[PDB]
Amino acid sequence: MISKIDKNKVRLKRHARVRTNLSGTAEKPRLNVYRSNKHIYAQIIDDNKGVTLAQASSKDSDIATTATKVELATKVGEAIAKKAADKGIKEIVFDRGGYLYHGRVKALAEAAR
Amino acid sequence: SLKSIIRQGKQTRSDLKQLRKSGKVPAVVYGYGTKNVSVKVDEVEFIKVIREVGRNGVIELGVGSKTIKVMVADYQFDPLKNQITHIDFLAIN
Amino acid sequence: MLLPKRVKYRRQHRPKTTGRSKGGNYVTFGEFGLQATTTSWITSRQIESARIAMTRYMKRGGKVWIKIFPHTPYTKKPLEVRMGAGKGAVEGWIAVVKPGRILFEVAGVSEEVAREALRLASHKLPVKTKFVKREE
Amino acid sequence: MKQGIHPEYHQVIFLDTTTNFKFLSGSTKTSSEMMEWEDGKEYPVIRLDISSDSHPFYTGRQKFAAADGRVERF
Amino acid sequence: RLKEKFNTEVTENLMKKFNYSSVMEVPKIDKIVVNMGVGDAVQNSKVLDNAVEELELITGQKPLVTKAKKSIATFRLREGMPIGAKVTLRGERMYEFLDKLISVSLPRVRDFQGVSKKAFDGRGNYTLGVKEQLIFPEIDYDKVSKVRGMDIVIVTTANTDEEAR
Amino acid sequence: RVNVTLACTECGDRNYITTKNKRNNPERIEMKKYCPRLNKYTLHRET
RNA sequence: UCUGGUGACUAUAGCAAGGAGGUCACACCUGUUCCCAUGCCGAACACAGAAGUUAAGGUCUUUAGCGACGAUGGUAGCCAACUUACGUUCCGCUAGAGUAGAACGUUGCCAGGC
RNA sequence: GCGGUCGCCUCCUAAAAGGUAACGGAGGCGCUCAAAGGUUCCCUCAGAAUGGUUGGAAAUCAUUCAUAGAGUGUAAAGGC
Repeated sequence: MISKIDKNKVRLKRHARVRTNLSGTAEKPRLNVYRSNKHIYAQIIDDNKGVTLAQASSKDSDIATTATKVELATKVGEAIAKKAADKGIKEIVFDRGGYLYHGRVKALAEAAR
Repeated sequence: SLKSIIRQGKQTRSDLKQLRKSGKVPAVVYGYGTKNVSVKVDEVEFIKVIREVGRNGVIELGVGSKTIKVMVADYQFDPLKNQITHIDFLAIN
Repeated sequence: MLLPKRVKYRRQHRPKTTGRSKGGNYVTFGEFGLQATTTSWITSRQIESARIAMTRYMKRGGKVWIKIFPHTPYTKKPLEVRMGAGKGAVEGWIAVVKPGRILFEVAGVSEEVAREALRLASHKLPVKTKFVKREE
Repeated sequence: MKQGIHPEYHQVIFLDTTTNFKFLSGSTKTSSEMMEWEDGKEYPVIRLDISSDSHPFYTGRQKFAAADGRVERF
Repeated sequence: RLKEKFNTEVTENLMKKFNYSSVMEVPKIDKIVVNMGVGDAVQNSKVLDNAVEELELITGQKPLVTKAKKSIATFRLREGMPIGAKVTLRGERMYEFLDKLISVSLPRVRDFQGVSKKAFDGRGNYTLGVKEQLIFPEIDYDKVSKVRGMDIVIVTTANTDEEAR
Repeated sequence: RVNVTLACTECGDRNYITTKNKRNNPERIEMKKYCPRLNKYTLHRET
């Protein structure tokens, strides 16, 4: 009955405080993930005028699946848009980013990096 | 109340205090169809606002064209003299 | 002696005395107001030597409503000494008035009393006054 | 689960005079009577309560001191 | 049992007691904040630490008075342990109906609260009574204050059969 | 608080100078510092 | 062109009421079997799954009552200037705050299922 | 003359850049801290009443009104 809290609120609110030092210049474009109720995302971004530089998606449906931490979570953890982009800065609003969204941070650590 | 004012002039130098002893007041209508296109009134025909409206109602304007009911709303009473300065109207639409 | 209780600082600056009035240019708590026409410092002692007296004309009749309260407390040195070794201890309370301000307010009682009462009261204040009839 | 607070405590078995109605979570240790599957197949020694013997709540009982009394020959 | 007794009677009423739009505007039970207190600043407070190991699930935090007027204020003593029901213990020593093990002051009031935060005080030795008075027969203060799933007393009332008071 | 002194045995020179309370921690303390003529953070004995 | 995602604007962008729809997509929804972990309770922090639903949020459309932006007409103040003794007054420039009439229930940046 | 002051830090006077006097009006310092330091996470203020051995209107954890009116080791302003 009493005030229940929304959580997209504080998710983007924290993205704010976290978006004060890290920002993709396309010379090192950050890739930055909207966790969802069932799925996960990612996208490379350049941050000079806010246009959308590069793009993939987990949910893009070359294959769908379940198990939000799947090898589908690590195929979104591999995919790229081939260019001259190198080992990006993993934007993380989600705790233990070194392991939580490591599903994304794992597979791409070799080719995009 | 049939009280008539006219379009006075802007770009005023403050030399008007002295043309003010001879009676006048500013006045500016609000409302659409026109704008803050000010009108000038005199007092000793307002020595008889006593019977005109009370304070809440109608006044004619005869201000060239668009002579309709206009409401003098605000108060700009003045100290030390029992004079008055810038009483002003509005359109009813 | 309308004075306060709790004050942060006890030594202050003389208030500015120039220009017109700001607020309290009308009357509320009664039909009749006594306006002011020049500038001075009314000094709480006037007020209670011009209140008891107006009521001693009013013979505990109708009721009054004061529109001036002394805030800035003025100070003064005791015996004439040298110049300059500190500031004198606070010994008064002052209120500043400008032209165009209602100082007193009363209701109910007849206009003969109003005139023949505020004329009694103004004879104590250092400011020149003028009657006001709630002249809408 | 984030451990590091409460110790060891789970459900138990207890049968009453009536209806045997006390089987919720427990932290109660004692010596087993005889175990079941309608209830614990483990040390059954939550003992016995007032849980269903009689409430005062939705019930009745005996009254207070007395009335006038000088109406039945005193 | 009790956690399901936060279901065994209530899912159908708490799906009907209101007639809201969807199932989820029609509430559940509001969470609890099992808190204890003391009336001594030293030893009763330093030695009223387990009765939570008895009733709550919290080992024992050390919060003190905040508002703390003239003689309330002290520091760091374990007078109020934050054993609020989160989800696991959110079926705590509260919905135990061991408030009948007194047979006094069951129906205390005509109502409960104008502030939705309800307070239900086992004042005396009403609660934790299945344990014999060994060391629990001394000074002991309670603080069962938590809100319920109803804006005022009104509909809170004539379906409150859970704790029946 | 009283003034102390640290020095790497290998170099045998006391250059670093820190402070320490005579009540908070009266027990002789020792930490690793970058003493000269070693090019490595050796152990310093706060004598 | 609808929604989801990033980057501009002075809350004109709001809190206060509601209205109505769907789960393509945000939501309410199942527990500790696991990754992490509340000195405190997996509600925040995590996992596999979603049979069940649209209240709420979410989005538009309504209230100018709730608050900021607040165009003119004046007026306080002020920079020169000629007077007089200034708690002023005249003469030239720039003219406020507050008060209204208003605008007022955001303009877009660039992508994804269409 | 007697008395009191004499170094460093903050504010007002000081007239919207900086600077600006009087035996003008107010407060402070002669440290402290192995943590109150560095780094990575994680969280959130007051003035508000609920009726809870006990109640000292104030002993408690909640809950919502909570707009910085809270908290900063130390005075005051500028900040968060």
